[PDB]
Amino acid sequence: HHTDCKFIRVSGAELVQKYIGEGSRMVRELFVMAREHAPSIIFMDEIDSIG
Amino acid sequence: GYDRALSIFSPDGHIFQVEYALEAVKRGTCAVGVKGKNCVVLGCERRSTLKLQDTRITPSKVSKIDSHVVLSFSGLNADSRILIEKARVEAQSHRLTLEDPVTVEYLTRYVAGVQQRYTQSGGVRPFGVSTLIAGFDPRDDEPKLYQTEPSGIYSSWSAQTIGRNSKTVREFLEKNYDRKEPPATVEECVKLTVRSLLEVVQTGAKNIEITVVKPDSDIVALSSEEINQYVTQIEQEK
Amino acid sequence: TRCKLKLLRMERIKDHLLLEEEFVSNSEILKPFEKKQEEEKKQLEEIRGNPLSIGTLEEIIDDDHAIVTSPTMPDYYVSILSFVDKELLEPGCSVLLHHKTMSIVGVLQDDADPMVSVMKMDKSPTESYSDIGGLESQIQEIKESVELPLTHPELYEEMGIKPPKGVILYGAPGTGKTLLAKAVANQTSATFLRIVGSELIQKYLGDGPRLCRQIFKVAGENAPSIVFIDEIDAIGTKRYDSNSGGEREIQRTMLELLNQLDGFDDRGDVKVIMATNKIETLDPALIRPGRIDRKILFENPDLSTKKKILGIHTSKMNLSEDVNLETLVTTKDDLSGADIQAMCTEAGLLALRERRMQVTAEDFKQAKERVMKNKVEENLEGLYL
Amino acid sequence: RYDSRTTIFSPEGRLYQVEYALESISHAGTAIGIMASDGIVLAAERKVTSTLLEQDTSTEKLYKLNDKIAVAVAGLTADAEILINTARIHAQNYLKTYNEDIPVEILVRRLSDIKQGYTQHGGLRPFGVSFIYAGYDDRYGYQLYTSNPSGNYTGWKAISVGANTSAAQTLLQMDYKDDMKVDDAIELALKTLSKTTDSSALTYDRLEFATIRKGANDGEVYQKIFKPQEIKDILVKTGIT
Amino acid sequence: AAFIRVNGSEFVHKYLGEGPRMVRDVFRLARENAPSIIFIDEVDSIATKRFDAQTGSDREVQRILIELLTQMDGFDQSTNVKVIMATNRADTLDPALLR
Ligand SMILES: Nc1ncnc2c1ncn2[C@@H]1O[C@H](COP(=O)(O)OP(=O)(O)OP(=O)(O)O)[C@@H](O)[C@H]1O
Ligand SMILES: [Mg+2]
Repeated sequence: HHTDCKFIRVSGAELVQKYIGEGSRMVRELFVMAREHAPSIIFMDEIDSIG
Repeated sequence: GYDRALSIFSPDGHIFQVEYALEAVKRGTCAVGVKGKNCVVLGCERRSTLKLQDTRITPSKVSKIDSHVVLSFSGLNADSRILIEKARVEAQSHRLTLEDPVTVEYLTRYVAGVQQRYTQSGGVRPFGVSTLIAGFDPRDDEPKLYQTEPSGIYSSWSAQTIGRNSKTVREFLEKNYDRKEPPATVEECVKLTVRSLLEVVQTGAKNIEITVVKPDSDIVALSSEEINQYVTQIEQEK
Repeated sequence: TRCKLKLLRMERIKDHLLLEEEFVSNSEILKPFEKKQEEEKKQLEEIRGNPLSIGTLEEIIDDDHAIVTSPTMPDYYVSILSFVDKELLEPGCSVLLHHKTMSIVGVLQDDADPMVSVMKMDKSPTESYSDIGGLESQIQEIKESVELPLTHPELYEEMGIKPPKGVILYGAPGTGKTLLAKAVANQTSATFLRIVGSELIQKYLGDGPRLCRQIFKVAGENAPSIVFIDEIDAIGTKRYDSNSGGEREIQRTMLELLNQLDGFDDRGDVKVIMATNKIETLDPALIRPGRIDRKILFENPDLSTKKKILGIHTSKMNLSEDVNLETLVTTKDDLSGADIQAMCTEAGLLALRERRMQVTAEDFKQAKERVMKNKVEENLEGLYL
Repeated sequence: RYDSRTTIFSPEGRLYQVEYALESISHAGTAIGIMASDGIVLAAERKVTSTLLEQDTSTEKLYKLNDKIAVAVAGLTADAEILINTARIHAQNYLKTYNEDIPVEILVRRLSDIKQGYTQHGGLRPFGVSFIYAGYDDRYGYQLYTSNPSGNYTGWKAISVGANTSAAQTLLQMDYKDDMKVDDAIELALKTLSKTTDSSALTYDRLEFATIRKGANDGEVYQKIFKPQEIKDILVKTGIT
Repeated sequence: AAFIRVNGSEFVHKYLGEGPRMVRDVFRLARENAPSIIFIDEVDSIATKRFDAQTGSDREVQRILIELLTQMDGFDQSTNVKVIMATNRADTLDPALLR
């Protein structure tokens, strides 16, 4: 809120892509979306119990 | 690969448990051996963990097994501790049998022997300790230097280094050393040891420890002051 | 300041005058040819109507017809005829029909996929060649297999034979490998594809090898081209799923590589770089020569080398106030060039607590201790002591 | 992966099982020895407590192994129990054979082998016990050591094991004095134990104490375990209560 | 109070764009005659932990799920009771439908 960034939470999900439909080639896509809505904070939660 | 167990061989023919045993040796303090002609000097890094560590009662990295054979180690400190005691019961026992003190050539076999035995078996892990055994014979006055390794293979070297960045000291040694003329004065040979040990401590003159074996059951541990003078000679010339 | 300005002087004037030129010139281009060009525009316009129904070309039969399958769904038996050729039409291309009678009125389109974005990079590195400084004996090796046979083909016909295909950069982490792929490709100005080998595993089963077909289908059209497969070490024990990526796929993706890089296809004129931190992880047949030729081994930079690497990082910095810079290098032995970039990172972090804007010499000594402590664990000297 | 039995190494020359055994230790309470030339204090903290746990009738984290060497325990108390019996039996074996109360070094070295032995041989579990050995022998005077579960030893001027090892060590070395007093050594142990331990008030009942001294009457060696009330009074003096 | 009602195979897409229209129907209706309760009888088809979306048949369901989330967030601070719903397994649920 202070920096004024969109806190975009990522998690590997299959729900954040309606097109490729997986989080493996949505790493590339993440950068381009976050680039439109910059500055941004990418919160990739490595939960390592999600799946 | 075939590290799931010790007894199973390996397509590659290398028992993995031995190879990893070597890797463990690099954990522990550097030790270097250099033979003269009238001396062997056996020095070791004595790495200080904290300033609360005693020098009153805390073990030295160098242990005399008998009264004219000297031993340093590099490796798992826990493991070394029983290896040194086992070495010693036999060593003394050598006199029980023969009424002769311990010969350095019989001793390297024995230390390699306890180790070989542990590897051969399956219900024990090998020792993660390579040792340098320095000494002279009782009968004779030619300097003798031996090594044991985890594997249960033993060698003789003119000068040899093990533990903590061993490679870098090994190369250093080659360049300095001469096999045509090994140093025939105890002092100059000591000095070669100090120069080696300097490198791995980076800075210390209170963390370099030097021990010397000389013939006829002379073993001495050098004063911390005495080592600093040698460091003084080495810093000035450089 | 006055040195900066000399550079700034040329840059402003020359391009901004060209901008002002191009703006006026949009009009001006039409004026010398307006009766070949508008004549051609007229005849183009007359046959094709409006709209231009885009279909996707399945295939042509070479006799002046083709079978197209539109997205709007109907298939049509078209004619290749007028402002279009048989060489301009190749499967998977998107062709322009005239709506009222499907006659192929041209092709102006080949790519529009989201897929090809992935492979290409819109790159701008902050370190270019000659910030790879030191290890120069072995940068000379990557040159010979990537840069220099592109730059002069002369030398590789003067010696005869083929120019060596590809390379593997491999060794300890921190040894500057990444910066090599990005910087030799700066020199050449060849098309830098980049894909990671943690992105060569897929969360769908048997799509993994389809992706690996895409990398050198892309490479081959945009060639001469430098394909970076970064971290192909992640092929041996790093995989997204097991019942929808599985064991089959991991092996298949490597089989796929073989056919791309020295199979019939052959795919000559793609320089391949593979960075891998362990070459004993890699597949025996992908470290077969004659698809990646010679291997370059890197090691934790040596004592004189780390001078070079310290000067690259502290050129940015405001320098040491008392100077102990030459002794920093000495204390380090058997250490990475990434330790050097984490040390000037760590010096200016201690400085960042104060939120002072200068940096002094003393921060260096502190910062080296701080970051050496982080490296060494409490169970290393637990296990040992 | 390599988190199995003891014969097997990790390809990094780590036996995971010694590494985990270390980590066992910081799931039982803080235990501190501070050496002084006037005596050694051993001080310990209870792992947990309740309001009807009886802990004023007995000790169970301070055991005498003999009449001049005593140990504080941190770690699994089950693993501890067998090793304390083996230590104590040996302590009297030495007594029988030589007519001297066992040297501190011989006793630590024995137990270092034994811990090592359960890792090295067979299928038996390693031990996950840290004992602070505090002794007297007429060779080296006053002596402090501690032994790892790994099966090796180092001599100290101060050491902390048990929970909160890093912090408890830091506060100790910060205010340590080389000659010290026995009285100050007791005070520095409460000062540290307060900040490391997450109990709100530091109560006499969360403390065990023993002191080994030759300066409480010379000619003789006196082992003085503090009773609850002595512990209770010394908190007052230092003004925590 | 008013009681409403669907099942996720009453959100059946057997014509294109059928299925998202159902989501908008039930929720708008609930708000209007509030207090109200929406029951979605089983959601094991909408609540699928993973998705493909590499074919048309997924994407209609995926759009239903996403729209479902959006209207429950709007739904808050109204005198309606928020959606009653039931599931079979415990790992039908997305970390998105449980948040
Ligand atoms: N010889 C050198 N000259 C200049 N900078 C160097 C040099 N070597 C290393 N570096 C610096 O260290 C940084 C970190 O290394 P880099 O990211 O290139 O990794 P790497 O060795 O390929 O590791 P991995 O590929 O296993 O992740 C470089 O980006 C660069 O700044
Ligand atoms: Mg890299």
